[PDB]
Formats: sequence, C-alpha cells, structure tokens
Amino acid sequence: MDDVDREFINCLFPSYLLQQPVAYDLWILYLQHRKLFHKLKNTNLINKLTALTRKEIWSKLMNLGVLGTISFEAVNDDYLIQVYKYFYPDVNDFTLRFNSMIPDIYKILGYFLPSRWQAQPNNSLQLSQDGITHLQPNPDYAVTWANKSLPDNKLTIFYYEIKVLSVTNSNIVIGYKLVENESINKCQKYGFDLNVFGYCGFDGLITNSEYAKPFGRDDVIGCGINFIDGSIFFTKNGIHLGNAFTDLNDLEFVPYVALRPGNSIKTNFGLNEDFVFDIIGYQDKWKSLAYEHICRLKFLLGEDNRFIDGKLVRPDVNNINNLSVDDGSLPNTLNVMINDYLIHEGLVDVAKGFLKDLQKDAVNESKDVIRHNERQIMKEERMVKIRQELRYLINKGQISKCINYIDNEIPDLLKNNLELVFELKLANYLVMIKKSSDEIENLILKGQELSNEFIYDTKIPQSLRDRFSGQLSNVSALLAYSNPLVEAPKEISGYLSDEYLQERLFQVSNNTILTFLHKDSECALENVISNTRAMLSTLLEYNAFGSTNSSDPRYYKAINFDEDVLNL
Amino acid sequence: VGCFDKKQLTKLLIHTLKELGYDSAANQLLLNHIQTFFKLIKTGQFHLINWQIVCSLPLAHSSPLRSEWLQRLLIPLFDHMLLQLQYLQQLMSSVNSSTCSDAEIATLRNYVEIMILVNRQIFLEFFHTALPVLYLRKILKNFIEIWDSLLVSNDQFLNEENIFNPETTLRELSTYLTNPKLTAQLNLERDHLIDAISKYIDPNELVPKGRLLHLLKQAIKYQQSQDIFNIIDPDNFSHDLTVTFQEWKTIQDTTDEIWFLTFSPNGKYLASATITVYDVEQDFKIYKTCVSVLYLMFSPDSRYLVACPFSEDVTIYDRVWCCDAFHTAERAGWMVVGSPDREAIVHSLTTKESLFSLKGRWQYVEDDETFPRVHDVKISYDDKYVLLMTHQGVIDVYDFSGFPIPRIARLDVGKNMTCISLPLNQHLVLVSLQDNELQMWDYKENILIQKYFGQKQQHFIIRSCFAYGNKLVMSGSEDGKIYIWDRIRGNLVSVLSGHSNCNVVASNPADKEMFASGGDDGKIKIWKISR
Amino acid sequence: KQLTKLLIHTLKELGYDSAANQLLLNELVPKGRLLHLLKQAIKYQQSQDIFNIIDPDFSSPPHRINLLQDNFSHDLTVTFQEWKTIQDTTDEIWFLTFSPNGKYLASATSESSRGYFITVYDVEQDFKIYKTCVSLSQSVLYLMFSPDSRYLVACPFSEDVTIYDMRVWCCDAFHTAERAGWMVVGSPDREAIVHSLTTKESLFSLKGRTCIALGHDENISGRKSIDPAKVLYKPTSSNGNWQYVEDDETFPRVHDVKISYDDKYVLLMTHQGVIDVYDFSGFPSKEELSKQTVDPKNFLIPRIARLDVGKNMTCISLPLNESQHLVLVSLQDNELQMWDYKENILIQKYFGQKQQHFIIRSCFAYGNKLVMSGSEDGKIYIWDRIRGNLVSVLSGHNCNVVASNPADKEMFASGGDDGKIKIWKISRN
Amino acid sequence: YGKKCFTKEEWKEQVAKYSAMGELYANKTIHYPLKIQPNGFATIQTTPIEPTLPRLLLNYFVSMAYEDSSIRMAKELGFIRNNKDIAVFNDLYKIKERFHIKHLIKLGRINEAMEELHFKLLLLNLIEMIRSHILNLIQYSQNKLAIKASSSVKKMQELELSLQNLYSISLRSKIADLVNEKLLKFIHPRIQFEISNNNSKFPDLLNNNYYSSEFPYEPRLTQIMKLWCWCENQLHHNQIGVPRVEN
Repeated sequence: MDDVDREFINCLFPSYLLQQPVAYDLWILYLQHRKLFHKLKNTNLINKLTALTRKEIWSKLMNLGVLGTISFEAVNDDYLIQVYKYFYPDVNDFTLRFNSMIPDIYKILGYFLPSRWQAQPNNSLQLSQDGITHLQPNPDYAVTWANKSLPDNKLTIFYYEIKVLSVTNSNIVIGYKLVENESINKCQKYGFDLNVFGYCGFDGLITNSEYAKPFGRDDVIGCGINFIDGSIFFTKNGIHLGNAFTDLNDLEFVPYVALRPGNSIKTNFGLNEDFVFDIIGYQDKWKSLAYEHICRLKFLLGEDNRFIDGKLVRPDVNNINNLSVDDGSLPNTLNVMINDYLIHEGLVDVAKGFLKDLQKDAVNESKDVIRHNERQIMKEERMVKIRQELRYLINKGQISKCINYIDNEIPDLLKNNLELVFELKLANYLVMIKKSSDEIENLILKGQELSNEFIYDTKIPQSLRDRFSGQLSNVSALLAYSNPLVEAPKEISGYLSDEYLQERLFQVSNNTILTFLHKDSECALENVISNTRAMLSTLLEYNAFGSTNSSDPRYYKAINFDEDVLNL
Repeated sequence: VGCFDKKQLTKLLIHTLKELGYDSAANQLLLNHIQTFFKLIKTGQFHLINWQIVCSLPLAHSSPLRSEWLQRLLIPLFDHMLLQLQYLQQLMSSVNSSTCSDAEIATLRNYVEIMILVNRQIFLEFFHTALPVLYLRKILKNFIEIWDSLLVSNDQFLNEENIFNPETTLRELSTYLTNPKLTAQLNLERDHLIDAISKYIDPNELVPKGRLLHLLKQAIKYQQSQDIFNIIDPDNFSHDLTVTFQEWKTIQDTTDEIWFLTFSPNGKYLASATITVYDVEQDFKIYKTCVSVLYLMFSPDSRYLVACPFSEDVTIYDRVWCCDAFHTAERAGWMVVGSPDREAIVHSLTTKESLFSLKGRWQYVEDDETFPRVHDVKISYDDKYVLLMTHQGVIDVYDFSGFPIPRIARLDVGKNMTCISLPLNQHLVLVSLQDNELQMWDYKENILIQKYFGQKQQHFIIRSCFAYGNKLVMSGSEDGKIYIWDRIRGNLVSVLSGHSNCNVVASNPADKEMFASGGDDGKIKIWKISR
Repeated sequence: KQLTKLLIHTLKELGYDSAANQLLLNELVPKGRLLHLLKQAIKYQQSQDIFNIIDPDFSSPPHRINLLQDNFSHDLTVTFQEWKTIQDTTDEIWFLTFSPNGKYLASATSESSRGYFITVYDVEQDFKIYKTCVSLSQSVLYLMFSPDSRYLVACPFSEDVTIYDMRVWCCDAFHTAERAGWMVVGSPDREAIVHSLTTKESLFSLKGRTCIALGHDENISGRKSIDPAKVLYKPTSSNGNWQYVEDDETFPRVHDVKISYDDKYVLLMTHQGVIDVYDFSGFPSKEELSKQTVDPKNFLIPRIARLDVGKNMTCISLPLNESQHLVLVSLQDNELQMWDYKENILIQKYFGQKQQHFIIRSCFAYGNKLVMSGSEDGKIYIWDRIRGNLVSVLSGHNCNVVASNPADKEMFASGGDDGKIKIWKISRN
Repeated sequence: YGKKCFTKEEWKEQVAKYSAMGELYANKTIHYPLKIQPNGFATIQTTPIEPTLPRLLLNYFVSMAYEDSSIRMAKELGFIRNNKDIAVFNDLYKIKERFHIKHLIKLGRINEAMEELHFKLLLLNLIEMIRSHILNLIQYSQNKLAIKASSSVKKMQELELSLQNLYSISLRSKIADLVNEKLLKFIHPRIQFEISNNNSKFPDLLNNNYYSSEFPYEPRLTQIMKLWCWCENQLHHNQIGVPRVEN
C-alpha cells in the first residue's frame, strides 16, 4: 500500500471495520476506482450537459410516464434536467456527470452496508437531506429503517449510535428488525412488532419481554450485533450495558427507529464521526478469546488416501489430521517442510546450517528426519548450483548472459518456449532503458527491432500476438519522460521497480526450469499458507457449526489471517 | 429582406457559390482572420503561427482573453514551438494567484487545446530517428501537463468522457513511437485538422460547410411532414393532396375464427391458421390445404412452410410454440425452436439432427439463474442477434458469432408481453403489450424509444406489425377496429373498422402498398391504399 | 444541378444583376422561391423544438432569427406569474367558476361566517366583492353560470336548488338558442332531469326512458335481444339506424353532467367507472313544445356510446371555442385520460399528479394548448395537450380546484384547503 | 459428504481467488500464466508466491535458539554487514545463552542450568535426585519446598508424585520449551526500547488479553501449523470436503 491509498481508505471506511476479515473486499472495492478518486481529489468533492447518463435519466423518467409519445431523438438536455429536478430535488449536481467531508459517493463504490435513514413514502417525517444530520417526525396529517440490510455470513461486528436531542424519559424505540420487506400497522400503533429487537425509552424495558434506566434529553445510544456467538447488545453514553438477546445466528437484520412526534434525533454510522463506546476495545477481546481457544515413514505426508477419480468418500472417523505438539509430529513435519522450501530455491548454505543445528540439538524418531533431510539435500545438488548461478546473473543485471547460460545448460528449452523468451527479452530491454541516463538513438532501434520480432511474425498464435503488444506499449510509454522512476505514474514507473525485474524474472525462470524437467514446482509450504487462508474464507462463506450444534460461538469469524498472524 | 438578415444571406450565398466550384460569380458578388489561419494551415508554414494569430480567433462559446494575459503572451521549426511553450510557461506562474471567474480559464483551455492539435499534426508529420523523441518529450509533455492542469481547475468536466483525455492522448502519441505501422494506417492528411479547428470556432462567423443543402433537406422534410405516403427520401411542391384506405377483397371461407396469418417472404402465398395456403398473385384462388396449429413460418427461400402445433411436435410442408429461420446464405436452412418449458434448441428441416440447446449453456461473468421459458423468438436479418420473449415481461438478446454462449442485453418492460414483430427489410423492435400500449424498443443499446397509445388490449392476445416500408405501424384491437399509427411522429393516422375482436394483421414483404387483416368473426380482408 | 438555375434567378431577383450575368456563363420557377423554402425550413425547425407553445395567432423580429445555425429556445417559451392572493375569511374553498362573458368570479366557501354562503367577485373593479350570497347552511357543493352570463345556479348537499340573479350534485345548461334557458340536472339518487330555470315545474325525467346502446349501425352487428319500434327521437338521419334494442339495467349514480356546444351530446359520469353519452338531437324544440301537444314520458332517447375506462372517475371537462369531439377525464390512481367520446377512442394519458382519497378537478387553458390539474400536494401540474408531457409544476398551497378564464385567454385561478384564492397570469406569448 | 464437495480444479480455482497485492498492484495487466507445454501442457503463475515467508523463517530460527541458521538467514535477508553487528545481534536476543540453558535442561543436568517455573525446575531436580538411586534430603525438601508448599492444592498433588511419562524425555523437553518462552517474554521489552529510541537497525521479531500476553513468544510457524491442522479438521466436522496437500 502506498502513502495515499492508506489515508484515502481510512478517510472513507469506518475504523473498526477495516480490522475484520471483511477488509479484503473493501480494499477491492476501493481499488476498482483508484485513478478516478486520484484525479477528483482536487476539488468539487467537499460538502449540466449530460453525456451518457442521458439514456439512464430518460429511462428513469419514462418509467414514471411524465413523458408521452415523445421520441428519444430530438430531446433537449436542459428540458430533461428541468423535469428531473421536479421529482428528484436532492440530486447534488454530481450524479448527472456521474473527519471525511465527502458527500454521498458510496453509490458509485457499491458500499454494501447501511449509511443513512431512508424516507418513507408518506410525509409524516422529515430528514435533513442526508438521512443522518437531523431526523424529526413533523406535525401529523413515526417509524422508519435503514436503507440496506446488513448480511450475516460476511462480517463479525456491527455498531451504530444515535443521539437524542429533543423531548416530548424520552419516547424513542430503536434497535434491529428482521427483514422480509421492501407488520407496520402495529409498529405505528405501538412502539414495536413481534419481530423488532429494540430498546425502549419509556422505562428501558427491552421489547418482546428491568433491563436499564431510561434515557432523556441528550443521550447517546448504540446498538451492536455480534455474529461470533449470535448476540445483540446495547450501550448508553459509552458504558456497555448487558447483552440483550442471544442465539440469533443465521438471520438478516436492518436498523429500525420508531419516534414520537415530539422528539428529534441525529444518527451516526461511523462514516464521518468516531464513536464513544470504543468498539475496538470490545472487538480485540473476542479476537483474543478466539486465539486462546484455537492455539492453546511417519513425518512425511503423501497424497490423501481418500481420492478415487474425483470421488471423496469420507471414512467415518473423528478427525482427519491428527498432528499434535505433545506427540512431536508437528515439529518433524515443519522441519522437513522448511528444509524442502529452503533447498527449493537457493539458500543451500542456510539449509546446511539448519541440518547442522538440528543435528546438534537432538540428544539420545528425531533422527530419521535428519537422515531423510540429508539425503534430500545431497541428492538434488545439480539443480542448486544452476539456481545459484541464475540468481547471481539476474541480480547482476546481465540478462543477455542469462539467456546464454539458459541455452547453454538446458539444450532444447528456448527453441519451443517463446512465452518465456519474451518475458526475458522485455526485461533486457527494461534494463537497458533504466541504465541509459546519447543512447536514446539506440533505444528506439532496439525497441523497434524487438517489436518487429515479436509482433509481425504471425507464426505465433493470435491471442499471444495481441498480448505481446500491450506490454510493449506500456514499456514504450516510459521514454516520454526523463527520470521515469519519479515523474512517471504509479504503474509505468512500477515496470522499472526492483520488485518486477529481480523478483519476477527469477520466479518465472526457476519454475520454468523445474517444470520442464518433469518435477513439481510447489514448495508445499506456501501451499499450506494459501490453503489455510482459503479454508478460513470457505468456512466464513457457509455459516458453520462451532463445536457441537449451531448455537455455540463460531470462532473462525475472528481470525483475520494477514494483518494479525502473517505480519510480525 | 423577408425577416432574415441581409448580411447573413449574402455571406451564405457567397460561401455556397464558392463551394459549388464556381469562382467568378462569388468573387464578383463581394461588392479575414479565420481565412488567413486556414490558409497558413492548408499550404503549411506552421513556423509562422505565433500566439496572436491563434488568440485572434472568435471562439464559439466565450469572450476573448483579458487584456493582461495576452500582453505577457505576446512578449515579442523546433525552436519556434519551444519559444511558444516558454512564453506560455510564465502565464501559469502569473495565474497562480487564482483570480479567475471560471471563464478566463474556460477560454485558455480552448486555446491550449487548439495549439496542442497543431503540435500533434506536426508530430505525426514526422513519420511521412531520435528526432521524434526529442520533439515529443519536451514540446508535447509540457503542453499536455499544462492542459491537464487547466482542465482540472474547472467545475465543468464530465466524469465519464472528459477527464482522461490528456492521459489517453499522450499514451497514444507515445505508443505510436516504437510502432510506426499505426502511423501509416492513420489517414492523417492536412484537412481533418482544419475540421477539428473549425469545430472549435464560432458557427455564426464561419459558415458551416454545406449549409444551404442542409436547409433544403430540412425544407423537404417539412414538405414531407404534410403527407406521409411518398417515395422521396433525402422546386415547386411535393404535397397538398389526399389519400385513403380501401378494402377490396374478402374471404368468407368458413365460420370459425382465425388465429394467425402470414405472407410469403416473396409476396406469392398467404398462409392461414383457422391450415390453408392461398395463391395471392392469381386473384386469391385457394392453392392448397395442409393436413391445433398456432404459429406459421416460411423458409427464406419461400419454399417450405413450417407449422407450430399445440401438442404435436412440428410439421413441415413443401411442446413447441414458436419458430424462426435464419437469413444468411452461409447458415441458411437453419432455424430456431421455442418452448414454454425453458428450452431452445437450434434445429433444421431434416426432422432430426439437433444442435446447440441453450437450456443450460469486453468482460465475462458467471452463469445466472434458470427457467427462461421462451414464448416468441426473432432473428436479426444479419443473423447476428437472437431475440427471446419471457413470461415475466423481459426480453433476452443473444449474440451468435459463428457455429461453423453469452447474452448481450436483457430488456425489461414490466407488464405482460405479446408479439415482437422485428422491423421489415439502426436496430429496432416493436413489442406489443397489455395495458393498452405499444413500445418501440432498441435491443442494441437497451433503451425505450417511444410509446404508442389507443388500442384496447386486456386479458387476450392481439397482433401488431409494420407496414408501408417502415413508415406505418398497425395493430389489432379488442373492439373490432384496426389501428394505424405514424411511426416517426407517433400520432393516430387512421382507425378502420372491418370486423364485427380482430386478431392478426400482415403485409407483403414484396409489395409496398397493400396488407391483410383477419379476425375472430370468421373473415379475412385485404386492404390497399388509394393514392 | 437544378440548383444553379434557381440560384441565378434569385440572384437576378434580389438586385445583383452583374453577379447573375457572370454566373450565367423545370417550368420557369416563380418569384421569391428561396424566400419561401427558407421560411418552410424555419417552420420545421420550430416544430421540431420542445419548448415552443404556439400562441393562437411570421413578422417577429426580436433578434430571434438566424439562418446560420439551428435556432431553438432554452427556457419555456411561456411564463406563469402569480399576481394576487384573496386570503380573506380563509375557512375552506371547494369550487370556482367564471362567467362566459368573463365579468365575474364565483367561489364556494364552507360555513365560515354567514352560513355556508358563497361569494361573487367583480373582475374589472380590482376584484372587489360584487355580491355575497345568502344560503341555507348546508355547505353548497356545485356552481354554474347561465349562458346568458347572468343567472347563477347552486346545487347544495341537502336536496335543494338555488338560482340567483344579477340531493342533486350535477348541473349543466344548454348553449344553443333553439332551446333557451334549459338545464340538465343529475343526482346520486339515479336521476337525470331536464329543467327550466325560470318556471321550474319539470320538462322530462330519465331512468326508464333510454334505449340501450342503440343496438348497431345498419344492423351489421346483429345482436337481437329485444327490438322496439322507431318511436325513438331521431331526425332524418343519414348515418344509420340507432333505435335498435330497448335493453335496460339499473340506472347508474351520476356524479357529473356535461353538454356539448351543439346541444347534440350529453355526457353522464357513473360511479362504477363508466361514462355514457346520449344525444338529444331530436328533443322537441321550445317553440314546438310550447303549443303542440308533443309529450315525453311515452318516448325514449338513444345512447350513442359507452366509454369504459376502469377506475372510478372524479370529473369531466370539455374544451372551449385534433378532432372536436374530445373530453378530458380525471380519475384516481394518479392519471388523467383524454377520450374521443363520439368514437370510443383513447387519445392520450397524462401522469404526474398525486390523486388518491379526494375529489380533485382539472381543466383546459391557454385557449386549448395546456391542460392543468391539482394534486395532493400544494402543487399545480400543467401539461402540453397535443403530446402530453409536463411543462410546469407550480406551487399554490392540498390544492383541489383550478379554473381558467373563458374570455381572457391569459388568466386562471386556483384554490386549496388553506382558503387562498390565487390568480395567475400567463405571459411571454 | 454432500455439502460442498470439491474437486482439484474447483478447489484450485477457489484458492486462486485471492489476488495477493505483492506491492505491484495498480498494474492489472501483469498477472497472467505462461502455459509452458513441452518437457504436455502445464501452467505457471507469475504472481508472487508468498511475499512474507523469509521473515517467518528468521523468527523460527531465532525463537528456537538455532544459532548458525539464524546468522545465515539474517545474512541472506539484508540485516548483516560486518563482524560487529553479528555480535550485537547475537547479544540482542542472547541466542547462545538461551540455547545452552535449553540444551542443559533437556539433557537432565538441572543444577548447572539453574546456576544462571522455578518450582517445576526444582521438581525436576528432585526427580534427578531420586533417580540417583535421607537426612540431607529431608532438610533440602523441608527448606526449599515448605517455603513454597503452602500455595495451592495443585502444587501438593504435583509434589506427591504416568509411570513411563515421569521418567521420559518429553517431561524434560516441555519445561525446557516453557522456560525458553519465559526468557523470550522477559527479554522482549528491551528490544522494543532499543529499536525505539537508541535508533537501531534490526526489527522487533516478536509482535490481560491472551493474544498480546502469550501469543507472540512462540515459533510463529508452529502457531500457523496448529491453526492449519485445526481448520483442516474443522472442515471435516461439517461434512465439507476439500483436497489435502500432496508431496
């Protein structure tokens, strides 16, 4: 992450929510619209000559029918805007063109969580143009809920707080409501239906029932749902009250408020202003609880013995993977696996040091591992020297000698592996471009020669020919600058980074060399890490049983793998 | 003169006489800035284009520059353009004070854009070694950066197609560099530049190219807008008459009602679904009887009839509810079947040998939900699009690239639907509905063009179609009247009454002027146009 | 290249003879041809516009003609300006009506100060009160102005009728002179009556004197159920026979009555949602009934058509002086329909107003160009007539009555719950 | 076994839907395979495999008191320059002393290690004394244990003392590992202070909540393997089937 994307995403999304396993899709959402926000950060985003929203506005007006027997062709744009102003008065002159003083742009990002109160079809209420700033049930001729309904199998904790600032013990009924909607008559008559989990304000008694004292003139009340064990709780003035409900997993909810015509409120969902309850201090407690519950011949593992041509019959047993620290199998498997990873790619000196050190540590099962490990480190000795030489050549920036070496050792590889020689020649060209700082009369000739080699030969397939052109245009766009590592944009300058060249040519070339000789190219360690990260997501996707029955805590919803486990 | 302006009339006449090719008349009837700039461009001596020969143009939208910036911009061929860029650079340091009424910048942006266009032409003229890079880098990256700054400092740019223009321009210019073939395949003569520059100028000072022809075509359109039965398609007049609708032949063949009618794609046979086929070029003598059926089709060769029965599978003459054949000679002989069972399998006239059955078959997405349950199908004449009805009031359009599967669009209408009636040989479609309306959709861009009103249609099934080329649109009704709308404008041209509901209407795709109507009174009538 | 001859002819015509002669190096085209084709093209360009509302009346010089680029307007070519506000004694307003000569305004208040009295304002003398009426306290409901522009008719809620000089909820008057001083009354008790508003004895009842549907046209439709004779009212018709069947059904509750401008067609609303039209084209004349012993109640009247629309109607209106057999109908479920009653055809639909739970009026205006209505907000909705698209939404309050001026072409009054009586003037065209 | 049963291709597709950043994002036209056929039709990924393993390797080496491997892996990562920073790094985590103490305790010579919890160490010393084959034993036990006997009922039960587990090597290795964790916990604050204000170059290789109080002071790869086996077994309890890892 750069030094601007972090700031922008922090300004956009709520703080407590970026620390959940649901920060990944939020980062994807932001990443889909990076350049546009980068440009727009100049002005006109702090609290008309349509071009392509023309057809969408036209369709959305003809849906109502205020346009009759009038052709799509020959329509005055200003007429459409004028008529649109009559039925969408709050249009903030930005949709036509199509802490955080940013107006409602989350419609573009597709932010899938509630953000504002939505207005009922009647006029028995009025909200101050945002759904947040000021809600008041205007004089009669009052219930409402949030716009979107939060899902259940995609997050862990949700929390929003309202501030009451007008009185008729106040008379507001707030909380959550189960959603089967766009049951309301009784909601408008009383303060709650049979499916409204709410905290009243007349006396404080929870709905559907001595819970807590009533709130009054200026009070801040927050409504939090916890999906780890299925609970709903309420807080007032930053002091956590008791948990109000229990056993509510696998449902769907929406924020809900019923208000008497004498009281007014100001809501907050955490987008702009921070809370007072310190929800982070509540979330880390459950994270620590989950970590406490989870983490408190023979060694070599082969293929799984349950696979028959895509059929997985499951022997009826307690559990499949019985590896325990007390037995000692886990360190054995970890040691053999770590040595395999080390000798897979260079670092043979470190592997020899490891063999020496766990030869020294043992005192008179823990020697079969040493013997097998020594055999493994001494058998594959020819590939390790080639790998080390390749690493030296790539790190020295001598890619032409690298091609000479690859062709020299393995005879029959380059002649029929064009998709690798392209990735090597392009890197050689990039090295030349980076070094050149009057060779500019030769860069052009080199680029034209290799373009004519890799584009206009037509013996290559069509998709490959089309792909070899995008990379060439991208690398060509570098020449227009004079110090491309600083002046150029993020991506094009990304081509010149140490990462790309040095940590990608080797990654491609090593795996190519291994897979050409009919050997597996998986280290079985990053395989383990990726499998764990995918298993956590596939458990989160399907609401799962915690220990015995689906009424206990579900602890896999608190294991945020990357930021909490993979970074020291 | 009349009510126009005499000077405007004279200027238009002079430019028209020049444009026709004549010289002496225009050059004698006389008894500039844009002109001299255009001459400079046309002959080509760009090294003479100083700032004030550009700033003197009468910009289309706003007023000229304030008489303070032009002073710094008029302090006095690589060196010439470098000098111009150097002169421009100081104006930015002067305007850093940010004192502008959102319009001075709105003019400086236009001027910078014109200058960048001229420089782009200069650059592209180098391909018809190490000179293009030295030119591009400085003498264009600096202009592009300045233009981007000016564009950004406005509350006017459309987020969609106005905000990435400098970036895409510079990217294209830089990628042309190590790929010269695209420069050759570019069509970069010295007149498209003049076209764009003229697009930047005031249109009431530079007479637009070919205006009198435009106004004459408009006047012909006005005249055509009086009578809608004509052949003219863009001196004294072409209107002021009257026309009429006359029925002349009736068929009281039986007493049962009529469900469906169809005319041969060559105008030589009339099908009926009471199955009977009538000769039509021989004074309507019954040709044959073929042996319930509720849909008819003819082969594009106009040889083989295809029925579409109720419970039996299919029948062909020398569940399934609709069938439409292709048109392309490459894939001719192939046709598409429908079914109210969520199934659509391409097929042919070999009574066997099925093909792609789509009951489960710049970006792509994963498979969606199921149960299409097609009702009526249509095939685009270029055979490149397949249109399917549903029962939940939506239409699907599928793309067929080549057999010897995605969906381009899903058109939503709401209310229940009926016949589709693809236009007769842009993209159009005429969906009939309940709720007493007709809609003229557009399946290529997924937008509703217009609506037609006035035909009773509730809890039954009625038919509509095109007629008189693609100029008239007619429909049946619950009351036994035929309704006939103008298509371009959308007003009720005629309401005939010849049945006592009327179900089906059809036309020759061979004769411009006649059609046929059948109803539930047990009758078939033929109508024609009198003058 | 026929263009060359026309160009030479017009160049010689306008005054540059030398240019035409130098240019010289299918029936002798007439004088001033281009000066006509350009006018035609300008008219077409004006037609293709959307903002233009054609004033009912070439010589416009206001710097608004330029044959170098297509010319069109940006704002609406007409403007609406509020002018007054008669907000004295604001209890409630329900009904407004002008006079055919446009010299009075009539407003129906509700029980405010002097009973349920109504008000009549002068128009020339700065809208000063011309007459406050004395009414039986029953919150009068309907008003009408006699075609002589003198008599005022008021129909209240509690089974009476009042006539003023200068249960029945449906009043209308005849416009032709051949039957002068006659009116038609419609009641929710399933009653329709012909009445004279100076003697007030009776003239002719209904509910049992109507042959249903007139059967068919020249018996083509057949439909034989029961056939009475030709004792039905009809002149020497040359269109077909319209006294076929004497079928019947329960008389429908009538909630509005209208009479065409040739006394030839009377439209009656129902409650179920249908309109039915009758034709007193053979009703005895005043002179032929004053002396001759011709008597109704042993006769019957045909029924030209029965317009079925669905939902329950609220009001019907007729134009002032493309076909001329038009009617504008209001109805709930947020719509406004236009029909051709003499043909049973639906012409146009208008959307946008909020119409539910109440009784809201509508009317024509600007001669015939605009159609305005109220809504359940305080807003006033004004549509273009020919094409049916919104042209304006003003604010005037809920507002439940509007009325145009049948004599000034440029003014119309509004009325809503809060008692305000706003006058609006239409200008710039 | 009918909930979400997977196949090799399907599970591979499910895994691949992560799109790791790798510090080379915003360049979305780089991540594509190779399709290297000869040797036949294979596939190789260009996205970085796992861009954070070389720090977990160093953490494992240091936290297991592995000296030579620690030095070499620090060399092959970019932290070492000369023969003085070697010494300061070896004294920053005091790897040699921890390794010597752990090796001694594992060997069974408790007293020598003790000459540098405490009750468990004394219990092992007493076990050694009993395994050697009394008034001196009485005095020893009395003083050094009655000073600590009256603390709970668990301690008395432990002091009272399966048969082949008390004399095994596991009981001599578990307490060695636990004391190693205790020394890591004790040493950790000083590294934080030194790298914070004394402006060091080396990073902090260790990070009433259990997480923040006992989670880091252990080989991180061992915790990851614990979590891996836990998740693989938790998938089986809900009848969901996924392929295992081959080798």
